[PDB]
Amino acid sequence: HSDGIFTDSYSRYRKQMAVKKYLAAVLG
Amino acid sequence: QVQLQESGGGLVQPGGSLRLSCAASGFTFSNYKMNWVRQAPGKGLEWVSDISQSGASISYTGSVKGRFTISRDNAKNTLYLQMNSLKPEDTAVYYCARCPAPFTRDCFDVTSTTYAYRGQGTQVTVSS
Amino acid sequence: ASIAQARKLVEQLKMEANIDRIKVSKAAADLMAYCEAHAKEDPLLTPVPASENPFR
Amino acid sequence: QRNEEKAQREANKKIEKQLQKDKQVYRATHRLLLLGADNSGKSTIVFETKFQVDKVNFHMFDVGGQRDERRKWIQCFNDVTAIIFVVDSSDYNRLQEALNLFKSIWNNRWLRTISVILFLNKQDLLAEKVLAGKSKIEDYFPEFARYTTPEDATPEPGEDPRVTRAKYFIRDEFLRISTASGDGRHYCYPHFTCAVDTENARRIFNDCRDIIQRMHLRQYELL
Amino acid sequence: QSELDQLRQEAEQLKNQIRDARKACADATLSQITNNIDPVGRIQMRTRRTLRGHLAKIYAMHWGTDSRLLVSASQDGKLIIWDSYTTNKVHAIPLRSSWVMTCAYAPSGNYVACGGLDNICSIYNLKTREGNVRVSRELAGHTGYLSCCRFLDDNQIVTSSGDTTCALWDIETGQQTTTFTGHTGDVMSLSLAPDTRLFVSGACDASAKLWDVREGMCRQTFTGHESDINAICFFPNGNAFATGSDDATCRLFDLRADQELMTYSHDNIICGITSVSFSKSGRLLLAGYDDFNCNVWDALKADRAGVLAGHDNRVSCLGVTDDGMAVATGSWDSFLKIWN
Amino acid sequence: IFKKEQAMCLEKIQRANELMGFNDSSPGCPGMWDNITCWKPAHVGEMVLVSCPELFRIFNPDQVMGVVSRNCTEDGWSEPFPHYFDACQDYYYLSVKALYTVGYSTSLVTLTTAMVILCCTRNFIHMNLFVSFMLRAISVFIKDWILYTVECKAVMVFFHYCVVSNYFWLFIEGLYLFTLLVETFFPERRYFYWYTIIGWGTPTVCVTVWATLRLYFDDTGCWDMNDSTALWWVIKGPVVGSIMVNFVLFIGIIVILVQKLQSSIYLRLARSTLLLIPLFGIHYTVFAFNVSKRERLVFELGLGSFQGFVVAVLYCFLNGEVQAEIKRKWR
Repeated sequence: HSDGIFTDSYSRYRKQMAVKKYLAAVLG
Repeated sequence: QVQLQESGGGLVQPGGSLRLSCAASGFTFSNYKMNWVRQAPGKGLEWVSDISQSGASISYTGSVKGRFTISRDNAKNTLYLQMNSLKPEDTAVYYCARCPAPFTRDCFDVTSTTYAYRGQGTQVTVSS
Repeated sequence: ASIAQARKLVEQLKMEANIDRIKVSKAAADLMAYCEAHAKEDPLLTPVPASENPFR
Repeated sequence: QRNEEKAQREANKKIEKQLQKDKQVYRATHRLLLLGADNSGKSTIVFETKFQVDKVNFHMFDVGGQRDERRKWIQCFNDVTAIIFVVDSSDYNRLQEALNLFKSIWNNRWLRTISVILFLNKQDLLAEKVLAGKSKIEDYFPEFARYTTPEDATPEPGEDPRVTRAKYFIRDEFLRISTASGDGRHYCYPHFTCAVDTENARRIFNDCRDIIQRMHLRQYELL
Repeated sequence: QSELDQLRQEAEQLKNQIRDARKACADATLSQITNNIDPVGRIQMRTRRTLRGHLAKIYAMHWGTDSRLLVSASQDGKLIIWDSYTTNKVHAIPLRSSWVMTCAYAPSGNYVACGGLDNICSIYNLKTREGNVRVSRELAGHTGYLSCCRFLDDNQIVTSSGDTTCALWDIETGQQTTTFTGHTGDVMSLSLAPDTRLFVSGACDASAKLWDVREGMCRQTFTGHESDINAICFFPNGNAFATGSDDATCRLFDLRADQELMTYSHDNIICGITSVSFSKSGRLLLAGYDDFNCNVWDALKADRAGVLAGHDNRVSCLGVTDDGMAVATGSWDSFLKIWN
Repeated sequence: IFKKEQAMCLEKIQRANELMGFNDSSPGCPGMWDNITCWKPAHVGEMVLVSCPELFRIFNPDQVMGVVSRNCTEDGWSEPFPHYFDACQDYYYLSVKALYTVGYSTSLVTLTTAMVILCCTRNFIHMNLFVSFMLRAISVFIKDWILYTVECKAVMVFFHYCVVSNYFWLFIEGLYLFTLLVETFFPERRYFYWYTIIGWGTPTVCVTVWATLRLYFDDTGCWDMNDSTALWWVIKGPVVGSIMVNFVLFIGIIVILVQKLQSSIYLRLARSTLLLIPLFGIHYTVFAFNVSKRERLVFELGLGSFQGFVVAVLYCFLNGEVQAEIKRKWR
């Protein structure tokens, strides 16, 4: 499976980016 | 309209030379095979020699290898068979036989009880 | 042996010598007359629309 | 009436069921036209004779009784999966007719794709005729001088080297007719046999297997 | 033996004077008549229905009397009669001899025929046994393969063979009623006349022979080809004969003028002809070739009326209906096609 | 994502203050949800304690932990513990996404063209394979447009159906060539009625057991974080099985082919192998093992996303009857 590994890694990364930006906007 | 006539024959001493000439009219001569087929008395029909449409592939078969040689003339509608060093066993009738269809690499004419495209032929014999 | 085929061939070719053999223009006029008499009804020469053609 | 059309559609479905059974029956059996010279051990090589090897039934369709002509009814045999040939390897007076015939089977127009098998029959009669040494091959074939044994020839223990040289010359003559215009589509598998053994139907089964495997591989262009 | 040679030379000088006499009755050609005739030019046909279902190749087909039913002759054994209007099978008759070569259809629609390689022309009854169609009458007696069979009446059947015989048969006794010998090669196809009084026969001899139906001797012998005669069919009145050869030379012979009227050859064609059967008009000839496509040619004007392509392999037989409403071709890929 | 956990613990806070607010006393500072966590109400001088919520799993995963306290004061909520931050490359992903979006698009274009021109029985399996390639490319575009809700999970189920069907369909083409070369007799086209049932009827079983066993047992997000291997291998076990069994069938076919070819040679053997790779799907066998994830994703989405174009060049536009059929519309 090759599209499944890409969609898993990309959606995990994009959630990590949004959570890091949210903990940057709240905690400075 | 397809007609085939033949010329040569006779009695020739063993060691002689002879020239068998086959003249055919009624068709286009240049675009298919030709065979020379002899008839020995007491036996069936046996095939002697083959030439293609141009003279490219020629093959002599049996015990007539080398001692005989055939060629053909497209523009004169003629087959030539030059024979050297005859034998008592070549006492035969000689028919010039034709491929049944144009532009073929195949030919079934020789071992026919009857056929439609070969003339009545000449007779060659030897002295003893 | 050859007598039977010889009498057969001279018979089948004297009948060709005793049938009135008319010109090639006469035969082509016959084919053209049959053409103009049968050009109207044939479905092959005159093409046909889908209503009166049972093969659609 | 539309109801007679409905009965016609029911008879049509029954007929299509009939054709489905006979499609499975016809694709099951492999036709094999067997032709050859007469008095060459033709019948004992196993009209229609049906023989089964490994749950596959071959319908070997010998032809006989027709007059001595081909090229009107030999075009009717182009859907077979092989063409068994049988020739006499002893009687040298008919090898040249057989060579011209199998040259004509190789290069006919509608039998190009059909790949002949070869059964050289009456084998030990050739061994006896070349042990007695009465007639030489050079009396008929002037080309036997410039030939030796091939290296892949498997000699029979207790048989002369003249036996192996004569027999493999005849095999190489037929194969030399084969490779001139064979284009990788159709091959000529040779085989020496006598009139005694009954192992031949196994060999026809193995080589009809090889012909169908090569036919499937030429469709995928792999080979 | 010398008087037999004088007999042969007598034959030669007489046919010399005859073949010079036959030229004397023909001073003009057919090319001098196509000068004031409106040509068709282009005409093409769209395939309507493709009767499919055969398991191996199609060797011959015969059209019906009502131009609705046709009969098709597979080479795996099956002999299947189709209804060409509704594109549906009517009967499927298994056979004894698998290798059929030509079938035919009754003038009353009652019986069909199967010419074989197993030397027995079988005749099957249809409308009197709607269930369990079995073999009615075998017609054993030939030695070679049977190559073309038709129905003269519903009691008389004209079968050509391979042993040059070409005999006329009666069904009720199973005996050779009238023999038409004279050939010396494989006789390939026949074509009945409208009046059922003449019929024309083409052989391996490169010659056509026109025979009566009653006396049993060769009335006419045409020649002029350089190979086999591979099919013939002829005009609806009985005075012009279209002949298809293996030299790709379609020929149109005459009975009244007695000489070969029209030859047709081309340069783009080296494939031999398998079947020629032509329309109700004197315009269209239809030929089938070995280049896998049908060629519709115009009779008096030797120009291409059209090409009917669409087959996978060699076309093996052709058929025009009685009413001209369709043209069917049957090729070696088990697919009949109907064209109008 | 923050307001819902805010709502949950504020419901806990109002429950806490209305239970403590029944008595005559009260907490000096009420309960409060801070901007990532919450605290229970208590008197002054107390120390209220809580661990951190699940956001630390993508911040630092090895403390499974951090616990944070806070104090109270009559003025207000006092200063806490070392807080939750203290206590507990995108060019590459956009490169891969651009590479396979041009790849599947050129795949879908040449496959609908080659399936127009192609429309035997081998051609039935090949036309069914081209249907599977077009379904795979369509489903990848729908997933990328939607993900980047009950429609979200349903599109992800349709996505895993199209991909698992494509890997099985490469395997069934491999089994069709290997059954044809070993059981060379017996043409049973009853097999063909079984072929679609093990090609279009097994991935429905795989993604239905996947969808049902994902609806219970941790439905999270849009089902794209796989997050647990026992729910992930229900659609990876069949695909790894299909790749490895197809590799054995490729070895069996190359043994039969070199045996027939012995009877240059090596150039014809290598040219025979090199066009059996895109049809059988052998290039997925290089990677069957998380590690080397960048190189695996580049090789199987950058140069495997042209497999539809390579197959539609090698097996419709260049080989066999189609050129004759092209001449049937040319001359």
